[PDB]
Parts: sequence; C-alpha cells; structure tokens
Amino acid sequence: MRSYDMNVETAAELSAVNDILASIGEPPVSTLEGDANADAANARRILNKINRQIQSRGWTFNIEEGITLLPDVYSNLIVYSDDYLSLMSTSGQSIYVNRGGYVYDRTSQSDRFDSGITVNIIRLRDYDEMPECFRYWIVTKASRQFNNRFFGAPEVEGVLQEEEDEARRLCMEYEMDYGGYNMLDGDAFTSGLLTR
Amino acid sequence: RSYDMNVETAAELSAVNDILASIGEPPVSTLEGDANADAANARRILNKINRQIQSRGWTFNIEEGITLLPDVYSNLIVYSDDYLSLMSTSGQSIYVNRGGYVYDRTSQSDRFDSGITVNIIRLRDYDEMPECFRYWIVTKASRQFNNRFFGAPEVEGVLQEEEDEARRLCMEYEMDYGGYNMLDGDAFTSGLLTR
Amino acid sequence: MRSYDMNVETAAELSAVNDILASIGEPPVSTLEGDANADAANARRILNKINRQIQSRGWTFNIEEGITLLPDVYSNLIVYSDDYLSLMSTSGQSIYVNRGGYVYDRTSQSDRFDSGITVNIIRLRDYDEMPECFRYWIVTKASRQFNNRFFGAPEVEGVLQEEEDEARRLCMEYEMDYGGYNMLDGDAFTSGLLTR
Amino acid sequence: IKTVLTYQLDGSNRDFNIPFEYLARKFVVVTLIGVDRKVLTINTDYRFATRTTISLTKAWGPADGYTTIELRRVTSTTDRLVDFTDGSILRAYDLNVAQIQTMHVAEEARDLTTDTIGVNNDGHLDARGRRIVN
Amino acid sequence: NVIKTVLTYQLDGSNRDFNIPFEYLARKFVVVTLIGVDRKVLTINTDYRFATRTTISLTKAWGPADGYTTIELRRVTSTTDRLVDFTDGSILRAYDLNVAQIQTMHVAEEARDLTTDTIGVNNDGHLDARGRRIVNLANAV
Amino acid sequence: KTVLTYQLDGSNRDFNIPFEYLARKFVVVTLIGVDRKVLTINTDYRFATRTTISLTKAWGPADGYTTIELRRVTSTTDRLVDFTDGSILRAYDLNVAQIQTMHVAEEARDLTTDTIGVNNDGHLDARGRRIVNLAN
Amino acid sequence: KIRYTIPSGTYNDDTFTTSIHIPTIYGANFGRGKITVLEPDGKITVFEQP
Repeated sequence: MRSYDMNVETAAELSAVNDILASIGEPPVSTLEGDANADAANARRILNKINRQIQSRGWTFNIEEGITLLPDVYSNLIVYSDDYLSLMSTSGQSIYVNRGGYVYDRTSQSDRFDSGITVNIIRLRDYDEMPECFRYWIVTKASRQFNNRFFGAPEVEGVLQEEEDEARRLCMEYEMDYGGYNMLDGDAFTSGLLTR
Repeated sequence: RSYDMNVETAAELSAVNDILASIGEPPVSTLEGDANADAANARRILNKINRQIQSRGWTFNIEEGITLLPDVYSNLIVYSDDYLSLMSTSGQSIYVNRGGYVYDRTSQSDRFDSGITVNIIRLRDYDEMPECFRYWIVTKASRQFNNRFFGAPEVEGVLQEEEDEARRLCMEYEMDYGGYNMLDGDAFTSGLLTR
Repeated sequence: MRSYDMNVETAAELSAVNDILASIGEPPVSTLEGDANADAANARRILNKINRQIQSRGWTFNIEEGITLLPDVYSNLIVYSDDYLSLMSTSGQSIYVNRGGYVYDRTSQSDRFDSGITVNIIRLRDYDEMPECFRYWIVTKASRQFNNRFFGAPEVEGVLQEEEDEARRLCMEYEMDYGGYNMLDGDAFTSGLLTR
Repeated sequence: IKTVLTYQLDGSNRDFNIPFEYLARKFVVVTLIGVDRKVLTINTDYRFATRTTISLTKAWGPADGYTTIELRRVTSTTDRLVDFTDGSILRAYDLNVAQIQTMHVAEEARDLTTDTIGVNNDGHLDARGRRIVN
Repeated sequence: NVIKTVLTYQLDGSNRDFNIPFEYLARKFVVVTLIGVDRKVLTINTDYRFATRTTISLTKAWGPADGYTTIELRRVTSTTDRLVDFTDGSILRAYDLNVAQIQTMHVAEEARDLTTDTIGVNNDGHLDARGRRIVNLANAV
Repeated sequence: KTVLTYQLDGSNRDFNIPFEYLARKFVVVTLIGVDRKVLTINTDYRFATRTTISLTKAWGPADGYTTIELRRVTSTTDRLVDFTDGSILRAYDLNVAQIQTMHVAEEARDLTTDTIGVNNDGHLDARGRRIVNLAN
Repeated sequence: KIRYTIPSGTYNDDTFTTSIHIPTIYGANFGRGKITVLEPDGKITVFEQP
C-alpha cells in the first residue's frame, strides 16, 4: 500500500487536507510536514483512504484497457502490486488473481508467464491526478468520514451526507460526459445489429 | 519533504489503523508485543471479518477442480481449518469434515485411493484481496469493532451505511470479474442455442 | 448431553469463545481451562447450546440418511443417545421414539430388535467439524444470546440480530450450494414424470 | 545461528525445530524439497506446535516425492512491522523492532551461500547436479 | 528467493514503458541498464524518464536490432551517503525515522538479492546466470 | 571492502584496518596456512590504534600461516545500541543503530561475491575454476 | 544519587571496559537494586544486580 505521507506535499493535497480539517472546524495548516498535529495526520490518512476507494470503483478516465503487464525474463513472475486497485480481463470472465504478490492464472493454476498479459487494470493515481469533480468528491467523502470518526457532530453529518451525494452526482455527470457512451453504434452487440 | 520517494506501508497495520480511526483513536505504529488490547482486538476482528467475507464465495476465490491428495499410508485427506468452503464440482456435495479429515458421507469412508476433486475456498491473506474487498473487510471490521469495543450508536449508523456501500462495490467487482452470460455462458441455455 | 468442558480446547472453540466474549466487550482469554472466569464459562455454555441447536435443525451436510443402528446381540436394545439430535425414518412416517434411552418402535410397541435399523439421523458434531459459514452463525447466535442474558445492551442486541440474519442467510446459501437440489431430475416425484 | 536449515524427510517424523529468531510467523517459510519444490501453508499443511517447532498436519517422505524439508526465515522488506506516525508517542520498543527487522533481512543476506554454487575442498565450483542456464 | 529489487524485461523494439515494482527512496537509486551483447547504462533525463513513480519511459525504443534483448530495472541504494542524519538539536520527526529505517532496509534487501550478481538458484532447480557470460573459465577437463 | 589480507615474511606486527568496525569483537583475525588458525585477541594481537592492529609474534611465511586475514564479522544477535524508554534519545545512538545493520549488509556483499562474483565488464568473473558436477 | 569523576587506572584495554568500584564511589557497600550511571551527555547505562 502506497505511503501517502512520505512524499512532498502538493498544493492540491494541502488544499484537500485543510478542507477536511475545515469540516469539523479545524483551522488550516500551512504544511503537511510533521508538526505533531494529530488532526491533520488523521485527515491525510482518511484522504488517502477515500482516494483509493473512489478510484478503485472504476471510471472511463482511470480504467486502462488493453494494458500489457510484462513478466521478469528469469523468474516469469508478473508482480501484483497493492497499487493495482482492480485487475481484470479485457473480455469475458477474468482469470487472474493475486497470490503472494504476483499475478496468478487461476484457470491454469500457474503464476509463470513467458510473455506479457493483457489486462483491464486500475492503477492508483495521485489525488493531484484526479479530475476536479473527482477531487471534490474525494474531499467531501473524506470530510464526511473525518467528522464521523473524530468529531461525530450530527448536524455536520447530515450536511456532508447531502454534499457527498451532490458531489457523487457531479462525478457521475463527468463520467457520462467523458465516456460518450452510445447504445446504438457505441454498443458492442447492437452496432453489429445495425448493419443492413 | 525532499526526494521523490516511492515506498509502501504494510496493509494490515493500515487496516488496523483504519479500524481504530473508526472509533476515533490515534493510530498505532506497530502491531506486535502482545501487550496492546486494541491491537489484539482490532487485528482479531480484522482476521475474523477477512475470514468471513472470503467464505461467502466469489468468482476470484472459488477454486474449481482442485485436487486434494490423500496420505499414501493412511489414505486420509486432511480437512483444513482454513477450508472456508469445500464442495463437489457438480451436483450434490458428498464430502464433510469428520475429525479434521475429509469424509465421504454417501460412501461412509475417510479413505481415498486417489485425490478427490472439489470446489474449494481456501483462506487467503488480507493482502491478496482485491482493493474493493479490502475496503469492505476494513469497513465491516470497523463496524464490528465499534459494536464490541466502542459502542457508540451514532458510529453504528455511519458504519452501517459504509458497509452497505462497501458491499455494493464488491458486488460490482464480482460481476465485472465474473463476466456471466445467460445466453452462451449459461450451462443450460448455451445448449438450447444450437441450431 | 455431551460435556463441552471436559476435552482439549481447540483453536476454533477458543476463538469462538473469545468472539462471544467480544460481543459484550470482554477481552479474550488465552485458554478455556478453568481460571474462575465466569464470563468465559458462560460463553462456552451458550456456545455449546447454540452448537447443538443449529445442528439439530437439519442440513444436507449433517443429515445422515440410511444409517444402520445396530442392537446389542444379547439385549436386542439400540441406544438412543442424547447426541442423536434427530432420528427419523428414511421414508414416510417415522416409527422410532426415545423411551428410557433406547430406540422404541411405537407402531410395534417394542424396544427389541434382532437386526440393525435404518434411520435418517442427525448426530452431534464438534464445532470444529462445522462448515466455516455454520461456525460463524453459531458464534453470531451465541454472541447474541450471550449479550441478551449477561449484559443486555439494547444497541448490541440490534446489531447482533442483524448479524445473525446475515449469518443464517449465508448458511442457507451454503445449504443450497451444497445441496444442489433439482426439481426436474433431482425430484423424487417429477423425475419419474420426465420419462418419455 | 543459521536462518536456513534443512531436515531429511521420513514418514515417521512430523515435528521440526526452528533454531532462529523470527519476528512474525509469516516470516518463517516451509518448503518441501524433492523432485519438485512445494511451499506449505500455515494451517492446512503445518502449524506452530510451540514457538520453536513446526508440526506438519501430514507426514511426508520419499513416497510422496519429497526427501527433505526446508525451514527458512524470510523477513519482509516491503511490509515493515513498524511505521512511525506523526503525533504518536515515540516508544523505544518501536525503535528496537525497526532495528531488529532490518537486521534480520541483513542476517539472511549473509546466508545466500546455501542458494549459491559453493566451493569444493579442491577449490572448484560445485553445481550440485544443477544445470546452468542463461 | 525471488529477487524483488532487480527487474528485467524483454525488449521487443517497440515498448518504451517498464514497471517499477520495488520501492525506492530516490530516482537516482534506480539504475536502468540495457542488456544484450553489452550492458549499457542509461542516463536519467536523456535516455529515459520517470513517467510515473512506478513507470520508466524510455526516450527511444530498444530491441534486438539495436543489440539489446532485455532492459533491467535495479535499485542501488547508497551505502555511504545516508538520506537522514540526526543532530543533537533537531526535532525528531516520523518522516526522518521512516526514511532512516527504510534506507537500511533497502541496503539489507539489496544485499539479500545478490543472487543477481552471482550464480544462484532461480524459481526452478537451476542455477541461473541471468544473461551474462561466465568469463575466465579457460581450460576444462 | 570488509576482508583484506597481508602477507609479511619480515618482522612486522602492524596491519592497518581498512573497514570501519563498531566493536573490537567484530574484527576477527585468522592465519591462512595449510589450515586456518583463529587467533584470540588478548594473546595474539593488540589494538595499538583504532585504525591498526599490532599482531604479536612475526607469524611469517617461516611458519605455514604466511598471510594474515583481517575479517569483519558484525554480530546480528547483539545490538550495540538498545533503545530504552526514559533514556535521552541521542543522535549518535540513532545514527549507529542503522550502521550496525549496514555493516552486516556490507559483509554480505562480500561473502556471496567470494565464491563467484561479477567483474567490471558486467560478466561473472571465474577465478579459473572448473564447473564440476554440472548437469546437462 | 552521587556525582563521580572516574579516576585513572579504571580503564582496562584488554576488555575495553572502564570499571568503577562502588565502595570507592560511596565509601560503602550495597546489597540490592538496579544501578544507573548517567553520563553528562545523557547516555544511560543500567546495571542489573548480581
């Protein structure tokens, strides 16, 4: 699992943590560097948790289709990193699982590959790499969970519940606009049925 | 902080820290020493939830056609405690646990000349679970931890909502991984489609 | 009634008791051996009670069909043990009851058998021998009954009620997956009707 | 003193002593050595009867295809038992465990002679019936 | 057994992105070398790039036509130069304690992964030279 | 480097230590003759300085032992620094804690390379030794 | 608690230990108890009782 607190802070990550701190009324911090601020450290942990959770759900922008994972030539092992939020097959039923930190073919009962495998993969990205609407949803969900766990204010709980639903709605609008999905000619099955 | 580092953190310690964070407590730096009740309680609930969710049965964790070889002398197949589910590949299952050994209830025998073929769920580590499943395990473990070792009822309603969402995303993962089709992937309808 | 206190403690039974103890917020015990811990002794008693109760309900994995119970050649008595959670006939109406700790044919009004009888029987099994899903349901039901009797916390009551319902559902899913029942060709009556 | 040691396998024996110190049970790796190498699982194939011994649930031997068992310590480098969190009390136990865990990896770092060719009494390179590839 | 600090991938002449599975503390600790007839080490900003913290993007595609069958990604953590040095006046911080612990772990782990620089047993029961010559064997009998 | 050898037929006792050591018990001195002789410290060699060892007696090629080996063997089980709560955390103690593991790692970089290693050309440099018992 | 300047001749090079004598420090002997020696820089060494 990637360490959230071991790299330099970005401006957006500084903004996100302070937004989470604001949810319970904590004043903003100038830096995420260790100042013994338990609240800021807790907020960053929840920010990382929510960042991993929403990305792992799967969206057109972050789902990578047709990605090749190359094996080591001498060990024939493909690493299944903890930053692989989702690893699927390109079509049909998926055959690859995680076994000991390496890719395992459950149908062939083998973890040895002579060549790269093509998978539909979600790889963890920085919160800085998220779209603006997705950043807002991550912060809103992190703020809601932060208040529930470390303050518990029931009035704050209700408003952040509504804010997250609105934040998730606008992320769904982004995903549909980004996807540009068509059930007539963008459809795997129906587009073939349209040929005359 | 200088340098563009790329380092990982142990997921079990992160999972435990998520469970303690759920009830509002500071994270721990370590999970050994056997003198921390919170570490012992949260880690035990994490294992119990991880064991319980895996036992439910998913396409990624139900291993089909696995052969369990008997002992060459005793002809006994050990029924492991880490066998969350053991079934036949098809039809009605015939194997049960009898004294820690695989027992054929229809033939009434613990003895097997050759290996049996079963549909088995074998317990995996929390690290080997998909990311959505890890979130559901942690969310469910946090909810059970609050009910047992915190008891705040407003936390219960929050974590009940989170587990329901956490299970929903794992149900989405199961269908995407499963890729199930009732026309040609179906065991029965696929035969009916032949012209 | 089989003694639950008088054998070696297994890892699963010790884990089960500590799960039951956790339901009211009790810390785990290292051993099930007598340390004057009334809570652990109470938990193990409810654990055994729930273990007997769920097994006696009857499931494909624990219902033994066609079992022969043999009589004593010099007394012609077949013992009806207290570990026989259920004793039925293989088909039709059952004719055997418990009378004085021995099998009694109520239709023939005799407890003497010259040869073994064939019965559909449920025999008590160790909590170890239970499937993982059934072990979870026993623990969940024991935890709920433990809290009801010895703590009585209403918030714990509501959650454990929901957990038991989920635990029983997952045992019902195990029952059908293990059972593999079919109403067309696995049916006693319909399968004969399917012949052309 | 050795972090890797091998016991010959007979159908009679099931208990094997662990001489080395391990921080976690998952750091101990049990493998069956024969014509094929097979790693065993913590509960289905063996267990920890005590802290210093491992008991197999199944007896193994030449009939099964494995003549030796290997008990190896593999301390995790990626998964550290200690991660210092900001705003947490700095405990000497955390500092000591962080030092011991990295020491265990370095201790296994000087036991690769077993997984290497080795040198003969004559001073040659002895491939123990092993092909050299690449 | 299996090396986690040295990753080598086949070069097909058209793929320029290679995964970094292992942890590292500095991008200079990652060493990119092309293997083939010779072992050519690449430069940080003219021969490749860190597209992501886990991905190395080569500027040019290399393949057997160029004389390079494989590309190797290897962590080489500094042993003489430590990233964290504590002073008698400095505030003790979690990040400094983490980096000091992790750097020693990488050095220890790199030492434990030296079957790459020798002849060691691979996943199979075979001693692996890992695509280099056993020079100076000279006469055999 | 953690291993170095000196061969001195003439009357000489002093051998400069190239490697850094944390404890005197880490430096082990052997005599490479027909069979190796491990020498105790008090009887055979004194630390005239932290840099140099004055080995008592000539121990020259007049005896079979000829060259003298200075090997560093850091103890994994024994830790020179053990952190205790209630004790002032010293920057020296924090620094030396990492060093002991690094020294063990350094000693491992040489033990594996001893039997067979890789030269500067990126090839496995054999010492002129036949590959016996090799299987086809 | 006492302040003690370690005298010459206490250090032995063949053992690399500076051994101080408790009766020399206090003018007296002791029976039981852990002993802590505090250096001016903050280094603490604790001696368990024989």
